[PDB]
Amino acid sequence: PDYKFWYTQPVPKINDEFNESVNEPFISDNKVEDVRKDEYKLPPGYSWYVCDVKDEKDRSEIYTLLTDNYVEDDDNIFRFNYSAEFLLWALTSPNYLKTWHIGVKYDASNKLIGFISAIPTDICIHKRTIKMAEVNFLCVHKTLRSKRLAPVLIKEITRRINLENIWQAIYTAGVYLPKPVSDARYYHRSINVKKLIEIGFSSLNSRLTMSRAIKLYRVEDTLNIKNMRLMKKKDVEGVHKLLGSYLEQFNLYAVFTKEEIAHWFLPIENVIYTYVNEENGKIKDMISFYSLPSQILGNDKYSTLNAAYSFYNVTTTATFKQLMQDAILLAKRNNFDVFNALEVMQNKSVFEDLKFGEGDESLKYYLYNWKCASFAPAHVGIVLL
Ligand SMILES: C#CCCCCCCCCCCCC(=O)SCCNC(=O)CCNC(=O)[C@H](O)C(C)(C)COP(=O)(O)OP(=O)(O)OC[C@H]1O[C@@H](n2cnc3c(N)ncnc32)[C@H](O)[C@@H]1OP(=O)(O)O
Ligand SMILES: Cc1nn(C)c(C)c1NS(=O)(=O)c1c(Cl)cc(-c2ccnc(N3CCNCC3)c2)cc1Cl
Ligand SMILES: [Cl-]
Repeated sequence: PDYKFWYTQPVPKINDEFNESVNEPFISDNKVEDVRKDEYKLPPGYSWYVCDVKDEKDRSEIYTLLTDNYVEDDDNIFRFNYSAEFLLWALTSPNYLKTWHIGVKYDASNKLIGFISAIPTDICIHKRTIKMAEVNFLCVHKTLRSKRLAPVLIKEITRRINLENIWQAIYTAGVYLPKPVSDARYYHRSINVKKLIEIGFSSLNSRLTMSRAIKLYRVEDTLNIKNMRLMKKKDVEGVHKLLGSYLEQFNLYAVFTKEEIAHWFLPIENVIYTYVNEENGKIKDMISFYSLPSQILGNDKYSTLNAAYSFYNVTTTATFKQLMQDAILLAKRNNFDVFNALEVMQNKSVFEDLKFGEGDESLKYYLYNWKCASFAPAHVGIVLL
C-alpha cells in the first residue's frame, strides 16, 4: 500500500523500528497559537455538526449511524451494535469535550453520515506519562466509502485536539496502518454453545457432537472467590489503589484518577460490569467486563450476539486463572453468549485452560506523533472500547 494520507502524518513509516531507549514525539515544540482556526473543508453539500451525546436525540443519531455503518468482521457476518447508553458512557469520561464529538451531516436530508470522537486521557508509554486524546468511533456511511472522507475527519479532530495543547493520541483499529506499537489477537470463550453453533460463530464435527460441545463449555455456578460482588460507590478508592498499582508494570497504560475509576468501573446495566472482593474494608481482587453486542446480519432466528469483553482484572488472593474463571461465570450469570478477551496483560496465560478459542483477527494499538519501540501485547495494559 502507498499510505498517501498516513505518510503525511507524524507516525512511523511501515519499515521504521526504534530502540527501546527511544521514547519521544516525532514533532516537538508545537504551538497552540499556530494551529489552524478554520474547519477542514468538506465536499459540497456536507457540513460539520457538533454532537451533544448527553442529548437523547443527538445520541440516537450517532447510535443509528454506527448500528448501520460501523465495524464488521472480515466476512460481513457481524456488525458492532454499541448501545446508546454505552455511547454515553464511552464519550463522557472526566474532562470530555463536547466539541471533540464531531459529526458530518448531509445538508439536504439533515442526516448524520459521518462521525469521529476523542476523549482526553493520561497515557503512560514506556514510563513517560503524556496527556493524549483517545480517538474512537470513526465511521463513514456505507454509501460514501472510499471518497477520502476519513482523512478529513482525522485532520479535523487532530486540529481540535491540538487547540487544547495536546499533540499525541492513542487509537486502535483492526486495519494495519503505519505503524502499530503492539498487536493483540482476540480470543473467544463460548458460553451459549448452541446459539454460537446456530449462527456459525462456532463449529461441530463428527467427534464434537452438539451434546459434547455443550458439555465441553459447561461451567459450575459457584465462584472461586466467594465474596465477589458488584462494585459500589464506596469501592472507588480501593479499586483505584488496586488497579493503579497493578497497571504500572506495563509498557502502555492509562493513568486513572479516582474520578476516572468511578466513571469507568461503577456498574451500569447492559454497559459495564465490575465486581470486587472486599476483605477488611480493602479491595483485594476485581473483575470487569463491558457489554458490546454484535448484530447478526441476515440470520433468521437471531438478531443479536450478546458478548462480554474482558476489561480490567486483578487478583491478589487467587490465581489469575481462578479469577478469569469467575469472570466467565459472572458473564454467564448476566446472560452473555460469549466472553471475549485480547492477549494483553496476563490474559494469554489462561486461554488454553479456560477453553478460549483463537479468533481470526487482531487489534492493533497505535500512537500518533510518538516514536518508541514496539512490544509484545503482554506488555499492553490498556483496553479501549
Ligand atoms: C494529536 C491528536 C491526533 C488525533 C488523531 C489520531 C489518529 C486517529 C486515526 C483514526 C483512528 C480511528 C479508530 C477507530 O475508530 S477504528 C474503527 C474504524 N471504523 C470502522 O471500521 C467502521 C467501518 N468503516 C468505516 O466507517 C470506513 O471504512 C472508515 C474507517 C471511516 C474509513 O473510510 P473509507 O471511506 O473506507 O476510506 P476513505 O475515507 O477513502 O479514507 C482512506 C484513508 O483512510 C485510512 N483509514 C482507513 N481506515 C482507517 C481507520 N480505521 N483508522 C485510521 N485510518 C484509516 C486509509 O488507510 C486511507 O489512508 P491512506 O491512503 O492509506 O494513507
Ligand atoms: C464476533 C464479532 N463481531 N464483530 C462485529 C466482529 C468484527 C467480530 N469478530 S472479532 O471478535 O474477531 C473482531 C472484533 Cl471483536 C473487533 C474487531 C475490530 C475491528 C476494528 N476496530 C475495532 N475497534 C475496537 C476498539 N476501538 C476501535 C475499534 C475492533 C475486529 C474483529 Cl475481526
Ligand atoms: Cl457462588
